[PDB]
Amino acid sequence: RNLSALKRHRQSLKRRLRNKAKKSAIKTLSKKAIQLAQEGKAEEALKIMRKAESLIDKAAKGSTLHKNAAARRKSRLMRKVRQLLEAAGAPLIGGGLSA
Amino acid sequence: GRYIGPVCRLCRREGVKLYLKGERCYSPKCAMERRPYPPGQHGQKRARRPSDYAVRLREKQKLRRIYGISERQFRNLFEEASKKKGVTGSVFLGLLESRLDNVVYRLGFAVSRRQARQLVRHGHITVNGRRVDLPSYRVRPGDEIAVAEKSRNLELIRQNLEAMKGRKVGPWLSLDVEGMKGKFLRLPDREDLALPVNEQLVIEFYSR
Amino acid sequence: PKKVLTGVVVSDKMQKTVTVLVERQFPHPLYGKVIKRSKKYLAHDPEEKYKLGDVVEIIESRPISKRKRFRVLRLVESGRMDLVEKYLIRRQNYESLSK
Amino acid sequence: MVKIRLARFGSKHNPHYRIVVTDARRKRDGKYIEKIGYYDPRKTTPDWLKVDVERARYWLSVGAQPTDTARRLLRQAGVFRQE
Amino acid sequence: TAYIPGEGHNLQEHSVVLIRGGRVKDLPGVRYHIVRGVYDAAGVKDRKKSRSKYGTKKPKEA
RNA sequence: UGGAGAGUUUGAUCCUGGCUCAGGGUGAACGCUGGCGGCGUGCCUAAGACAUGCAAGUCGUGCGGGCCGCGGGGUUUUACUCCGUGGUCAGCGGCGGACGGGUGAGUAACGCGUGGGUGACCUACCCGGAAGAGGGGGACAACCCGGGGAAACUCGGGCUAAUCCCCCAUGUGGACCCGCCCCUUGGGGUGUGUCCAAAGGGCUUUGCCCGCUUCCGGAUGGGCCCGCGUCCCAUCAGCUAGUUGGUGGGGUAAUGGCCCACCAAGGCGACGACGGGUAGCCGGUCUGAGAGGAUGGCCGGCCACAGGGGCACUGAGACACGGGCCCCACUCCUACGGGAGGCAGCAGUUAGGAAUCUUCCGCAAUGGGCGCAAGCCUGACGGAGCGACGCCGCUUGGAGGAAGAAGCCCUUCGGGGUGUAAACUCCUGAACCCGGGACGAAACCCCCGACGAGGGGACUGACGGUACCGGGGUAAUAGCGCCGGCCAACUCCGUGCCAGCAGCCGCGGUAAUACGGAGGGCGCGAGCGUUACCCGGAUUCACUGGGCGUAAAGGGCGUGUAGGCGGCCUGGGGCGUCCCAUGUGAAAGA
Ligand SMILES: [Mg+2]
Ligand SMILES: [Mg+2]
Ligand SMILES: [Mg+2]
Ligand SMILES: [Mg+2]
Ligand SMILES: [Mg+2]
Ligand SMILES: [Mg+2]
Ligand SMILES: [Mg+2]
Ligand SMILES: [Mg+2]
Ligand SMILES: [Mg+2]
Ligand SMILES: [Mg+2]
Ligand SMILES: [Mg+2]
Ligand SMILES: [Mg+2]
Ligand SMILES: [Mg+2]
Ligand SMILES: [Mg+2]
Ligand SMILES: [Mg+2]
Ligand SMILES: [Mg+2]
Ligand SMILES: [Mg+2]
Ligand SMILES: [Mg+2]
Repeated sequence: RNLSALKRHRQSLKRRLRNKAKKSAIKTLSKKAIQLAQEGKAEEALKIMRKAESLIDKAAKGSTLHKNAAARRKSRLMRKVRQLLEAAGAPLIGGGLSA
Repeated sequence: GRYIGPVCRLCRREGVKLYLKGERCYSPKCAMERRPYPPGQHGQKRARRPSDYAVRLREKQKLRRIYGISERQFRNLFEEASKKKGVTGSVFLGLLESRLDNVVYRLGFAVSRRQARQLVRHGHITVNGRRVDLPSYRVRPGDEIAVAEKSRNLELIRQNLEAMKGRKVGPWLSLDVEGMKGKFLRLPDREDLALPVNEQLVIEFYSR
Repeated sequence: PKKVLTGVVVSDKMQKTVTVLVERQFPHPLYGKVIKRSKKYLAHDPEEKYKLGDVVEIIESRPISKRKRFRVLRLVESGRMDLVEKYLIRRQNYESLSK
Repeated sequence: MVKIRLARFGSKHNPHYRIVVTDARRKRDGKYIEKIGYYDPRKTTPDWLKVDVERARYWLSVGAQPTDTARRLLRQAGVFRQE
Repeated sequence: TAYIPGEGHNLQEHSVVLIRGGRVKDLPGVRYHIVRGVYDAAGVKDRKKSRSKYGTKKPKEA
């Protein structure tokens, strides 16, 4: 009756939560940042972007994201942050993104 | 296979003296001498003129009966000849004649081709020193065909190699009666065999 | 190599796309006659530079839409409205084949 | 990874392998990248182990692992000896 | 419908039968033969010549 | 190096023309008959349903426990069961379960084939190279406790270890925005900003072995895209709303209406859209003179599917054949509370069927997964078994033996046939029995060397006491179809449009070479016939290679669209075309 692919199942479930956590975190922060960039709040927009960047990259490390995927996430975040800001802006918290 | 059953009864029907018993089919006996007509209740009746088919059927059957070879083996042997290089008729004979059972008869280690079969098959023949018992075995130019050392002095073998002192063995072969060895030198030319068989009609048999 | 094909622009009703009709000729596999078949290709024209009648090299490309996998390479010659008229007559004749 | 290994050819009670390089994940008798030697474990002929050494070395140098049994046979034709 | 070849037979209303294919130039709409010697179709008794059609066992030469 | 035709429409003829046959072939089936071996090959139907066993695991050199057998003495020992090692058990953690194996249901499609593209991408383990492995924390099972259960086991509370999780650091390097240079679809570089690493285990230990992290390159395997090729019906002619395109997003490794907002109104179709029907596609295979036609079982490659349908998770990879969720269908256990299941893996059962095998042996080999290794696992595989299913080989005797026994058949009552066939004499010696007995197996490992090269040693065989060799040794299975013509092979009896035959012409009405039997013959022969299906013959769909006055066939006639085809001369181009080189055309097959 029994195979211990059951194990693999038990395990997939743990990782499934692990990655869910990192992923939903990455979107709440990415959203938050673009939202602040649009309000024009650039110290906190960039503040958050950095956090998001970190968490995306942290995620690239194992199975959760990888690759061009994180890079992409990052790319779109700072493409979207830098521009919303630029409409008003000045990149206050000089942190996060190239001069 | 090899038929098994009355022979100098197709020594007849083909109407032409094959040599299936070797020695008797030379006495006032191969029935070609006595009853040169087909077997059976008819046989000595008006011959109805043969269909083009029967002409060839008979020619084909003649040749085959000469070597004592199954039709499946024969057709195969023939189809091989056709694919092979140059004149299918001549080549095909050479392949028939390259057979071990027949080589052994041509050496006169045996009286008849039936006999040769039985000798080969019973371990009495050896090719290049190792013993062969496959009548169908193909003999190649340059092969020593001898009589097995243990068989060397058997009643039948001494009788048969006693008669080979005197005789000439076909040009494409060599023989060493004292030491009971033979050599297949080359493939038989179409003329080296005086066959009572127009092989060109046999090719035509298989064309249908 | 990227496949280059040449042919005429028979439609520019779309935005940044031209429909390019390519004639080609092969011997018939059995009967040997040279036959002439034709295919239409939607071709990216990002600078709406090409107009109806333009004969154009078409080049194989990174997909640009479903359907579009060919960019316009260059302009062989211009205003061949004769080849355009031909195709449209062939198309208009269909109206007279139904029930 | 990619492998140097014995592909079985010949026939029943007639093993005749090909020394072949192939993704490990192919079936044994399947498609392979390249043939390099052949091997006849019963030495029914004198030329019963052959190997193209200069190719086996290319393949070893780009990270093909050989089978134990394959290694043994490349060794035997001196793929491994270096003077 | 199906022809029952052979002199004599033993087929009746629920006899099981092997059908064969082969029509009969003579009975219209008889496209099939019955295979004698199989299921409930008996062989043909006393048959001695074309014995393997007609599903007849080789008779004993006591 | 390659090509045969014949019968049948007439009183007879020529032509037309259909029907029919001889040949080859098959995963075959059925009938009669059957001796051996070798190599192949065997559910073509119900992608119906399946009892039972086995088909995927492995690491104690990742980690902490439970249990046991020992060593070594704790109270001297059985009651507090303590250290060391070698077993086992689950658990946690890895790597594998995406390969291998099955099947052909769906699919008419970039599915496949073939050639290309990716400046639009990924690739665990393997290799080469560079630089790291420095700090800290934490939780979940196991385990104990309790509630729950008939059990499966299930919940709660608490303990805990690591190569489990998490933060911090270093940043060789890498990612990302932006600017600059080069390059030209997103390719390479560079600057500042931000953001990102890691794991320990084992030994004979200031050295080795296995692992961990980041980057670059390689190799291998992939994804996506495009040209061309890919069945029948037009009594299916119009099709289309994410539909065609754009913009901006989302998504992915990556392009893309893949998905979503918005805008535009497109896109496709007689060069056959759409629809319906059928079908997995190819290397090949069968047939054929070829061109073609048919096919795609076995073996190889690609695709699809895993009771039907949808779905995602984990992950280098899956939308997962022996993983998961839900719906549906069906079945099973049940204490009626609930549980369990998916052979198109190997065998096997059952049903359906004309019909298709052992619930076999072994991991010795080759290959695969895990492991430092020993080794474990492997119904992949190697073998054995059964089946004349197929092909190849072999036997059932050989030489002698009468103008020719007997029997049986014919008879013109002299004969003739079976028939050298038998009897009979010699000879050989399938089977048998005796003795001996393989290759396939040398590696991994061990020792010298350095755990490299190189040298030396040890183990290992399912098949198998088999193949084969040696020695003895018995005359030792033969049947099936046909004998009117095509078609090779004829007489007698029985029968009398009956019984029956039959592929076509047609045979059968009392002298039947055509029915049934006999003798005799012809053809094959452990087979011979039958039925079915494919090609041939069929130049009867005709490219090769046909036709339409009367045989079937000129549209009732114009006009004309698409299309097809296009006089003479000169030049440019070089698409067709031809040439050369070169790449590709896998292996197997030929
Ligand atoms: Mg939220
Ligand atoms: Mg008959
Ligand atoms: Mg008439
Ligand atoms: Mg039987
Ligand atoms: Mg393609
Ligand atoms: Mg986009
Ligand atoms: Mg994915
Ligand atoms: Mg189908
Ligand atoms: Mg032809
Ligand atoms: Mg099923
Ligand atoms: Mg299963
Ligand atoms: Mg049944
Ligand atoms: Mg034809
Ligand atoms: Mg005609
Ligand atoms: Mg008329
Ligand atoms: Mg007419
Ligand atoms: Mg007219
Ligand atoms: Mg015109």
